[PDB]
Amino acid sequence: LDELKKEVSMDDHKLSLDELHNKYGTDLTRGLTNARAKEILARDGPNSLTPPPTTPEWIKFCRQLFGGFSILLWIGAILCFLAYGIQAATEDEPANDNLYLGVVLSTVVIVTGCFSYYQEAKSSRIMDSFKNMVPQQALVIRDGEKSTINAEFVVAGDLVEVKGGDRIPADLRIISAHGCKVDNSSLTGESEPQTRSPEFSSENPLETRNIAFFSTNCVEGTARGVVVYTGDRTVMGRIATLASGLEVGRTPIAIEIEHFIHIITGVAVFLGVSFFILSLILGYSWLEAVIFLIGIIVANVPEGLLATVTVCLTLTAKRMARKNCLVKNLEAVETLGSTSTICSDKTGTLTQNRMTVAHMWFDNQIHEADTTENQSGAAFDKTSATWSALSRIAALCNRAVFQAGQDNVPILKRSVAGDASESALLKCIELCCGSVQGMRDRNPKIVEIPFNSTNKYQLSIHENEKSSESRYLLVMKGAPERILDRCSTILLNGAEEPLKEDMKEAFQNAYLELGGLGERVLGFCHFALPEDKYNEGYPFDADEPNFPTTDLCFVGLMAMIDPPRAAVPDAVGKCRSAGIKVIMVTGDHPITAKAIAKGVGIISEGNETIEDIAARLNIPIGQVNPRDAKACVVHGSDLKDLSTEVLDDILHYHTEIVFARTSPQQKLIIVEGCQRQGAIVAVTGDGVNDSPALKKADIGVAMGISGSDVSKQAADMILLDDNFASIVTGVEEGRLIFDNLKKSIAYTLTSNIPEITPFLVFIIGNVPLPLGTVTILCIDLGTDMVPAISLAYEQAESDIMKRQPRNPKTDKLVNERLISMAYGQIGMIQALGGFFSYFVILAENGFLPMDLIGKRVRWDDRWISDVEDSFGQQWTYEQRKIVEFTCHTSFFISIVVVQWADLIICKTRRNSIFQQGMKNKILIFGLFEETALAAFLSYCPGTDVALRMYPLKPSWWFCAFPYSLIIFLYDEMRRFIIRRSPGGWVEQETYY
Amino acid sequence: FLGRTGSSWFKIFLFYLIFYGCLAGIFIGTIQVLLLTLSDFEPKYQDRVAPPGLSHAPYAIKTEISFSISNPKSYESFVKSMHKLMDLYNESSQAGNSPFEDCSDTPADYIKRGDLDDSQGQKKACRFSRMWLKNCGYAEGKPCVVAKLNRIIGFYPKPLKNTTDLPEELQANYNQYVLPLRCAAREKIGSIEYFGLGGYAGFPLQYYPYYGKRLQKKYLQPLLAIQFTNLTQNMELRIECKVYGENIDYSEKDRFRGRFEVKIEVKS
Amino acid sequence: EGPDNDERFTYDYYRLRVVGLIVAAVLCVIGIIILLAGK
Ligand SMILES: *[C@@H]1O[C@H](CO)[C@@H](O[C@@H]2O[C@H](CO)[C@@H](O)[C@H](O)[C@H]2NC(C)=O)[C@H](O)[C@H]1NC(C)=O
Ligand SMILES: CC(C)CCC[C@@H](C)[C@H]1CC[C@H]2[C@@H]3CC=C4C[C@@H](O)CC[C@]4(C)[C@H]3CC[C@]12C
Ligand SMILES: *[C@@H]1O[C@H](CO)[C@@H](O)[C@H](O)[C@H]1NC(C)=O
Ligand SMILES: [K+]
Ligand SMILES: [K+]
Ligand SMILES: [Mg+2]
Ligand SMILES: [Tl+]
Repeated sequence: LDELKKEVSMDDHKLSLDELHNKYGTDLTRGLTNARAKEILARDGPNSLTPPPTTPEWIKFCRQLFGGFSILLWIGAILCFLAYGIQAATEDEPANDNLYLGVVLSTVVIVTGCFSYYQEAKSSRIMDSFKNMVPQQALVIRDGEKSTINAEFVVAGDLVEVKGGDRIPADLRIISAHGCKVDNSSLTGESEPQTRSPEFSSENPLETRNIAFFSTNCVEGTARGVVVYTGDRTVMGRIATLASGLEVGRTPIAIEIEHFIHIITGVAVFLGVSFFILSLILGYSWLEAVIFLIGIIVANVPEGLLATVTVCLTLTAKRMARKNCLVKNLEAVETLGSTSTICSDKTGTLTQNRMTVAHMWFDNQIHEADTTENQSGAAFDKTSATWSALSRIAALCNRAVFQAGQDNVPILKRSVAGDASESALLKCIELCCGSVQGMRDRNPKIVEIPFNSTNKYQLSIHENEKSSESRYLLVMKGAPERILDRCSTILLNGAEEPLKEDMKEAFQNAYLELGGLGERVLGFCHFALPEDKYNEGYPFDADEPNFPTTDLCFVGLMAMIDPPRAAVPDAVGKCRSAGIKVIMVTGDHPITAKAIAKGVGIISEGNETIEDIAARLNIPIGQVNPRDAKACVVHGSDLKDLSTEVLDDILHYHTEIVFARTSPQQKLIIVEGCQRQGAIVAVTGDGVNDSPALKKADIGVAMGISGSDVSKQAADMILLDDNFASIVTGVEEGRLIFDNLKKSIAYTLTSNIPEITPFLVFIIGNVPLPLGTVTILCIDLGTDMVPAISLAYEQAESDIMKRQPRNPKTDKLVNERLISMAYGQIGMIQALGGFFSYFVILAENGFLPMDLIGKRVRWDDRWISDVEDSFGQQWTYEQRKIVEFTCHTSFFISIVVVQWADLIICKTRRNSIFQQGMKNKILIFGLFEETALAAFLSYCPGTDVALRMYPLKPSWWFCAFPYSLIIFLYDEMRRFIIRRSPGGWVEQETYY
Repeated sequence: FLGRTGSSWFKIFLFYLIFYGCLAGIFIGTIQVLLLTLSDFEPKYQDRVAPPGLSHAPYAIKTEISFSISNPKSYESFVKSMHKLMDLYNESSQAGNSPFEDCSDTPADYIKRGDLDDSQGQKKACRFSRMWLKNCGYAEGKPCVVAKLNRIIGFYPKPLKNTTDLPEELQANYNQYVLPLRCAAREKIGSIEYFGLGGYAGFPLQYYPYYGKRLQKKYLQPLLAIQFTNLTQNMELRIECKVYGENIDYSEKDRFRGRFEVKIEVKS
Repeated sequence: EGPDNDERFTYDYYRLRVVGLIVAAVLCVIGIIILLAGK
């Protein structure tokens, strides 16, 4: 469906003005007829974007109500009402058991539904942001007259007019223009104004001057044009549809959840029906056969687990909110940890998005300035008298000014009225020479010649601030070579000197080096005009050369670039140390893209492209073995004629990849290419041209300050302070939460065994029921909750940023090793500790373990109010039941006591508690509150009716203590083996 | 295979065999020590049997014994359990001076055979003739229910003293040696008739305290036969038999705590 | 005692409940103290 939109567009900028009118039945001068425009409206439809059909929240909520655990809990809830119905008909049961348990279980499903619904959130308003880029109104020429109309009423063929400050209402063929410049950052991510004129200037319509696009704005001048595309058919309207239309897809974390749901659901249905038939064979009435099944359901399903996961995710997202990293989708909290490839935009993401002075060439020396936002570098020069001469030209031969009321904000961050290069120079001098306004007050400008297309230079004449002179100084800047052809002397370390071929060659060298760094280079020179030849009232003519512009003194060079953000180089290296592949994907030109790649460490030192090898060896590129080149730089124009299989080969064959001059669909294609190889991919960006890629990414991260509204709609995560170091933190947090989820899951599952085994022995042994159904829910929904959550606050056991990204095909959240430990080893020890306390309670009340076998028949018989114990005493029905429920209560408390040790062992997968310590305060809180809850549930009056919880005698609490301790020792010995031999036996069997 | 290789499948079996073996051996060990802390003659706790329960022979479907006089197999169900109990009180079961003793044919005081020790043989229990149960196949019309006080080791059932007012106000009040049992329903549409030891409507105190199964096997607890020769027919009659005493109490939950709940209906 | 051994069939479940609830409360307070050592 969207495969059409993933392709490069076709256009009609090649046609003549006249020819273009024939195609759209239009007038170049009079414009369309009121009737013809209305006709075309009904024909083509409105100049608007329609949002894609969404899935209502209704269906979204209910889709969770049927996912493995909820299905089993539904079967339980209904099976409760089943047994209740069968009762209400047969023998009038005045009880509330099956009825209430059926109500409780149905509530558990609904509430669990809210948790998973909260986790599976999708806040997407892509198409809405795009719609915000179409103006409310447009100016059209109809019947030879200009009028404002609803922009939706704009059709292909009419004559539109735009001017500085307004949004392009639709894709236009420029037919007339006067000084028109446009901001195409929507399509390129670059905000430098692009001229628009009627002349065709490139085969590529996205590069030609005679096309203006919807989603962009006119920055200055005026233009008229013929509408060629409207609504969904515009270049960026298609990007809108592509972006808004892209299928979301399941996250890595989501896939893991479903996976263990299958496992646990599997064992649940297995043991469920395996013992349902095992009971009927033993001659159990279907009346009972279902009651046992309900218990089996409740025992096997970890009722509180899915909600635990959600809370652990939420708590991890809260910590990241506190580092200026907003998470829109709870699952995106983990994806960053599983990320193996980052596709990053350059401008406004890796870079500050601001022309900044990078180097200066004066005194036959290359000086480097500090490009960082917060200025974390050092000085370059202050002493040289040459510097002050260059500094003066940079301030004086400059027409840029700071906007009013910025004195509060830092120099480099403040808004400037002017072109990017003049702003850069302004901020450079203001920083290291103080107020520039002061320099422009001490040296009043009397005449100037602003930068001309033809002159290729800008000159200014000022009254020298010096009192002993107060004469006229000439300054000029422009193209380095043009400035050179106008110089005779060079200000070396203070004093001038003739411009010999020697210094002239050093100039060329300096010029070539700076240009090689991808930096824009300017020349600077001045000339102190002779006093006798220029009186204090001498008039200077700016129109006609009234003053010399030759034999001037060359002062120096200055170079500039849109520099990396301070934290970016280091963040890139850190991603790469964690084994994450970092690719650059930018709408910017290749020379600039490549230079920043080396600056931030995308391309490491020494690595070459095929083009680099060819130039170094002075040989044809076809003569170069492409396998000798680990780095590559792909232009979008070449990308366009490559198949995906060939794109896949590029991705496979290079470690250091730069995709430059890419369109928005091309970014999507590169992302998909990476994913196709089985990689989890993150995208980082800030422009509307990142929207499709951000949507398709497993996780999209947008910049918060510099980011466009669209990009932040398309993302899963926002960096609110533009701190790229947050990606590094995000991946670290993502890995940590993945491990801690394992700990929390194992902990929760472990207590399933002591809830399952009592029901089994109840059938096979014919003893009184050791633990009840209600009692199970008091564990999974009550006591285990806070402890399970607390594992989310566990510190790393080792340097997680030192390991490679997990293999999502092999490294699962829940594997066989977890089940073996939780179900086969620790849970089994917990089961016994439960049974022990059960036998203790009964034996101390007169029913010794031996006489318990095959007694349930008489025990449950409501009409036998005289059962004989081991000592020959006789018990009524309600009397023995009180002891039985007291058994449920102590078995319950036994679970809590054995979960103490389990909580401590689940703390660490490898390390010892004596190494990791007990610095998790939430965990300790869990221990205290868990025990408080259990005690309250046993001793609070009335709980014997609502939950069948009975007061325990002090000695009862200590039954499971020896089992709780064996767990601690056992797991500590086991992990001691793991560490002592990384070999594999204990490791490959039990290492979560 | 599914998971691993044969070598791995073996090792995982050798482990869980030794592992579960140890766990079973430990579990058994903790059961040993538990038993080691307990007496053979007396349970550690008795507060959960404390107030004695009162149970009868007619096995009630739901605290009810409804049947038809004009039908044979209508009551043959209740006669099965009635027989089961009384069959134990046979004279052939009580033979010789061992381990039985002839005790007062009239309600007497308690009898202490020492302590709960094995320092003596089987503590000798008082004989009880089912022949003390006058009038009661059993009552084919108007049932002859048999009451019973639940056995509790070392329990001395103490009758109420005639200090103040009483339900069966002072009638045949053998204050010193009889634990009374008065059945009731207002709703007085019956005819209560009690049979027992010495002809009294109670339990003779000479059968106490019970020394337990280990120290007193073949021991016989006193019975109290109750006959309802009611002149009514074809209606559910809620009859409650209540025992009175210092150590006797009741509960709204446990409807068998020192009392009966019988729903007789001679639907004939 | 002899016939006056009523205490054998008695248990102070009332005190046990009072003590049990005291303990539960104090464990609840202690937990808050440790948690609130930083929030
Ligand atoms: C306990 O006493 C009952 C009294 O009914 C015995 O029942 C006797 O059963 C036999 C054989 O079935 C009959 O011939 C008699 O008529 C019954 N009564 C009597 C008085 O002998 C019963 O057998 C006795 N049980 C034991 C174990 O001795
Ligand atoms: C109540 C009692 C009788 C039930 C005992 C169940 C035992 C036999 C179960 C419980 C957990 C189980 C193990 C759980 C995990 C694994 C790892 C997997 O890669 C192979 C199977 C294996 C090794 C299972 C074998 C059987 C097992 C040990
Ligand atoms: C009980 O049986 C005796 C004979 O043993 C008889 O005289 C008497 O009438 C019976 N009593 C009743 C109330 O039927
Ligand atoms: K995404
Ligand atoms: K559980
Ligand atoms: Mg950008
Ligand atoms: Tl469970």
